[PDB]
Amino acid sequence: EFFESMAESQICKPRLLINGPKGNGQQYVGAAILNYLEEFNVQNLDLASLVSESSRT
Amino acid sequence: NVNFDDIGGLDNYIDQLKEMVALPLLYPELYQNFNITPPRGVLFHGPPGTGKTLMARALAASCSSDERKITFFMRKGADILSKWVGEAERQLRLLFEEAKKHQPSIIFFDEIDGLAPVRSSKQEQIHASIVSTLLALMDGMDNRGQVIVIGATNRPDAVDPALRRPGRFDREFYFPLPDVKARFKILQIQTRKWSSPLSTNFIDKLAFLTKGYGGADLRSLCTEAALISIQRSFPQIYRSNDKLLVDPSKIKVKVSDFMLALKKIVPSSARSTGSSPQPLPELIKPLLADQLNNLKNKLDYMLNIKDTTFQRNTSLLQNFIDYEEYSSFRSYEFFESMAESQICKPRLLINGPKGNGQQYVGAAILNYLEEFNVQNLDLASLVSESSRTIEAAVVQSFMEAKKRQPSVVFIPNLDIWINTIPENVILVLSGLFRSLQSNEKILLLCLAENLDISEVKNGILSDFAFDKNIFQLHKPSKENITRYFSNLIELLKTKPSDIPMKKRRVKPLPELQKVKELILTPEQIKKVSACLIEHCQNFTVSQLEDVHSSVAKIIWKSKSAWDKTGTVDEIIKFLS
Amino acid sequence: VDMNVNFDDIGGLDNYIDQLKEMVALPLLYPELYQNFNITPPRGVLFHGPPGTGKTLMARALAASCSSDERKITFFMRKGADILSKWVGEAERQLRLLFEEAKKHQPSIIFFDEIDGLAPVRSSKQEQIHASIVSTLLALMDGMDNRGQVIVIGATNRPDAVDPALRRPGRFDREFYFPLPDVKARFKILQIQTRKWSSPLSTNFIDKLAFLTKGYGGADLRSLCTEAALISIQRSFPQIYRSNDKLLVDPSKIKVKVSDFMLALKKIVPSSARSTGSSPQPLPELIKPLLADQLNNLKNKLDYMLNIKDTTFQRNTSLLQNFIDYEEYSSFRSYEFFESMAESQICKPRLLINGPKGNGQQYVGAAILNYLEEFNVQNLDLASLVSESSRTIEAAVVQSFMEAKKRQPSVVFIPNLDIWINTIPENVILVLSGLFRSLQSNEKILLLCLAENLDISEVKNGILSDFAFDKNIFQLHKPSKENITRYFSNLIELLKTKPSDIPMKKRRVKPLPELQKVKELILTPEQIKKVSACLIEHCQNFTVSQLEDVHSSVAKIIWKSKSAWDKTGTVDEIIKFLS
Amino acid sequence: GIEEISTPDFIQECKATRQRDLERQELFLEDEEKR
Ligand SMILES: Nc1ncnc2c1ncn2[C@@H]1O[C@H](COP(=O)(O)OP(=O)(O)O)[C@@H](O)[C@H]1O
Ligand SMILES: Nc1ncnc2c1ncn2[C@@H]1O[C@H](COP(=O)(O)OP(=O)(O)O)[C@@H](O)[C@H]1O
Repeated sequence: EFFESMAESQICKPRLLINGPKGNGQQYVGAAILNYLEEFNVQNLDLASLVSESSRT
Repeated sequence: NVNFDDIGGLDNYIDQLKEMVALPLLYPELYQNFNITPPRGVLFHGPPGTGKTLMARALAASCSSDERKITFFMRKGADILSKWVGEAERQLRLLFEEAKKHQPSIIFFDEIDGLAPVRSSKQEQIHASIVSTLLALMDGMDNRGQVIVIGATNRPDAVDPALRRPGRFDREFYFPLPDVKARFKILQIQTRKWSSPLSTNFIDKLAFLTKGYGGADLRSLCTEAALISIQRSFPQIYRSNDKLLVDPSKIKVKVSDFMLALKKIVPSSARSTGSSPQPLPELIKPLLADQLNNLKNKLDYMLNIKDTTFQRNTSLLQNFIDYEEYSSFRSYEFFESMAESQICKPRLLINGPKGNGQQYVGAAILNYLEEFNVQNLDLASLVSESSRTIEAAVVQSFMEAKKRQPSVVFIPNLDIWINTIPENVILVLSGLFRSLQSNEKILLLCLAENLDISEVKNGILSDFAFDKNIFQLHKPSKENITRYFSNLIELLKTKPSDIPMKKRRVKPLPELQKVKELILTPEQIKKVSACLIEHCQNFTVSQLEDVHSSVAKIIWKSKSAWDKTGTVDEIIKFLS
Repeated sequence: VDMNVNFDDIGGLDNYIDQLKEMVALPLLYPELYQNFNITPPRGVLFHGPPGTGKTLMARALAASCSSDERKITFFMRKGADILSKWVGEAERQLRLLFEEAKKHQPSIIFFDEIDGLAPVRSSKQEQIHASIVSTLLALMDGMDNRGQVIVIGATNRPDAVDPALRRPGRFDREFYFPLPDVKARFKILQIQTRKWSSPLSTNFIDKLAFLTKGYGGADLRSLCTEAALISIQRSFPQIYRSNDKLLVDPSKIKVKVSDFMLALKKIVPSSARSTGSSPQPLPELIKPLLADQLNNLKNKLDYMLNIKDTTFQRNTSLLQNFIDYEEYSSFRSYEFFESMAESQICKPRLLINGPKGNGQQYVGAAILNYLEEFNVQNLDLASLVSESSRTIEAAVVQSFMEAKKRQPSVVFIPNLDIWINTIPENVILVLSGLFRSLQSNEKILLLCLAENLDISEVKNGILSDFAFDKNIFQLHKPSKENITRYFSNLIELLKTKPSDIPMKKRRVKPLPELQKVKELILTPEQIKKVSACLIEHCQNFTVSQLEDVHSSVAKIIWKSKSAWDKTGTVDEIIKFLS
Repeated sequence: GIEEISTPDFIQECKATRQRDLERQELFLEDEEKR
């Protein structure tokens, strides 16, 4: 109960914002990161995935 | 089969379901004497995996299946409706004639919200016909026979309100996610047919660890822990392609297998949105216990949780077993008029700065109020279902809070909820709370981050009576930060012989038969604690957890070192 | 499901029993009177009302009560659209065979329970599978050939879901509204359900139960009596709930007491509480000192507004008993003139109750709706408008007003008018005002609006000016000194009680028998006067909500020390709280 | 035609008497072997 709680305390609020000038290779950086985190479960929240299904808002 | 001793908790419902299945058949002269009929139809409702189908199967195959056999028909609501235009009504009629000819019978409609939903959408007219034939078929007040209709659902407002009336489903039973005693009973039921049964202190710690679990999740936990014990005690039977390496039972499911099953099994209360009701975690507890208890004291004052000596609601059959009875008229209605006169208007607004652990305080308060009917008016709880409007969902949640009378209308993140929820349904909720009587036990619990009081006395929440009932979560004190930063020190002072690392075995796995002191002065510990408290000056819980995580990474990175001077120097270098 | 239930089993529907005898039994006995005028008897009634009112009971009692002679009446019964299958064929063919077998056994009653699923309204899509059933039903009910003595009864919750071609003479010429029963009919239902019992209840206890069960239907009263009997079985013989073998009990000394009904009233939620509007109920016994001085005035105002206590015309509870007990006595100048001058007393019934914020309006509205017992309450509050997610606001307001236009003694009820005129859209108030000005004067649709701190400038030259709230504004003033004195006198009567009077339950000294299987209270009267003076002086110019706050805060202190005999500490804590 | 004769109410009645007549033919074969 001590070591599992100090091992799970190493993630606090995992956030990241990559911000550069217009056209500075963001569409490649995002794909390379999502390939690097291939063990995760990626939930895309872009516009092409939300407005695709017409039943759900 | 399943009998009543396979059900953990739910003893009130076991005693209340025996007066409409068992006792009508067993004692037919004590029900004919009063010219009464058993209620004949129950709506089970609750989270998935709580024991509704188990209760129906126990009620079928437990109440005297010896000469007066009770048959059991299990149907799903999505099974009855088909792709045609007349199949569902005829199939319902066939099921009810088949249950009428086998006269003591129990029909069980699992997930009846699919068969008979609420009338707010869905044209092409067939669901009105299915609902009408269902309403006309389960007439329990014209002696159709001895059919008992049991309908299971997640929340009872997803069922058509015409079915929640006398004659149809009379009684509604809430099947909750089990508390610590019921989880103890469930884990004792699941670990009773084992060969090496667990102790009492084992099942107590398993019941304390399994927060937010149901019955099915505890069953999968026990099954997966047993599978890990077979996978660990005799691991040679997997990779070896040979024949039976037969092995006796020296297997014992210890702590290190349940601790892996706990992280391999996800609960069904980790799928519902909002704050899952659970106590404060063991890390943040010294930051938030002292302000939680005051809230509990406030909730013990305005709700009468401790001095509920007139409302001790258990199975009242047990009250008639263990107590006895007692002008004689006045002592009922006068003291029941002054006993319900203690609840006046239960309101509470927990309001602190941003990131001050409100998502933990809400879950801890909802864990304190387990015997209440929590109705969550969270954003993701209303905008998820597309079958209802925000208006109708808020009104139906309030009405389910009004029917089941000890209830909590819980609005997490009120500062967002007054911006992304329109003013129409806020004024609707205001008018619904204003039409309540004062002696009604509907607590309005709202938790807000950095809300202005001008919205509380002059704004849109001015007609909710949050005038004296505002509790202020403040940032934790220095004596609380000093105790919160006292597991990093006890991780700085553990020598690497106690850190449970992995070391390879020098000898291979056998096969069966073929039939120092760590260098850390107390001045360094004192200087680490002093700089770690001096950095966290007037901080919130989120910033304290950020500092705790960023120091724990530095400590756990150098976890095999025996001289902690570099780790202490890196800790002071980060906090500067 | 066609038992021996007759007409003495139904209570409070004595007017429709006469008409059902008029159209089922009396043509069989007397065919010479019906053939004297060349009239066919009316055949086919649509029963409609709230659920749990007695429609199926009336159908079964009509089938069994008129067949007590040797003139048998077969009772064909159909559940609501159980007759249609996955193919196109049997839905019309089974109705054909049903009407043919009803033609064969000539005195017959076909009972369509839940006919709103069998004959629905013609929608935009999915036309075929119900219109092909409505067509054969309409052509079989009032076809060219004589149907015979087949009395068609339908039953529904709402009649608008049935097709309008069915609601027509020859098929459904009579439409019977079964109302949620009043206090005399609830008395009679409670007397009927507790009739077979071995130890019967008293008359005044059934009267007090009839007053306590406001909002209950007939099915709710049956469920109440059933749960009272079950709690009596649990109280007398608990040990049958623990054994799995049939123990030997005796069906005596199991008499139902008052304490079983008082728990059954808590276990039973009626169909009034399942609705989303304001449930009509009397003033609770705590706040009845605070409000019943100024509720009674409202009653007097309503007695001058709706002519409740002046009922000489339109007293039609039962026309046949009216023809039995009373006696008849130019033609226009003795009937039509006096009917016009009796109907011309209701001019435009409106009432706006307007008090300060928290002055007990949620109690006054429910008490007025309890007083208007013979009226049809249509709640135009926000929750009932937005609860049906398929409807719009405008359609719900128009539907509620059109439901109030029929069953003409009706009340359109808008609680929280200050919220209503701020959160309903502005065109809906104009729709409702146009519906109210397109009424005749002599129509008894009362507009009852309750508001909290509403400005008179909004009803003078605002958005409520087109409702004629001119003289009909009643002001709920704050409660005076004597009402607060009586309220806190009941609180003091709680304080000066003994711990032997406070009901604590028991711990039984002996277990239940197994069954054969087959000090002095020290409280000076000066301290009572000090506590009463402090409660009076603290609650100066308070509303009902602040008075209930002080009452709850002092009742908690009193129920803290409910066992202590030295009541000086609780008096000191009470005086310390009000400072 | 037999798609019209085979209707699910008669089908469930015929499965009831089908298990009855399965049991009947079993008892009758053992009866004609024992007698
Ligand atoms: N209260 C309980 N006590 C003991 N076992 C339970 C309980 N609730 C669930 N279970 C376990 O979960 C299973 C029942 O799941 P199910 O009845 O389908 O849940 P639901 O009806 O909520 O979908 C059973 O196999 C049983 O072992
Ligand atoms: N007016 C009444 N008088 C006497 N009993 C009634 C009355 N209304 C209802 N009941 C009781 O309620 C039970 C159920 O009524 P029900 O037929 O379900 O009405 P509905 O079909 O309108 O819901 C009946 O068995 C009857 O005993």
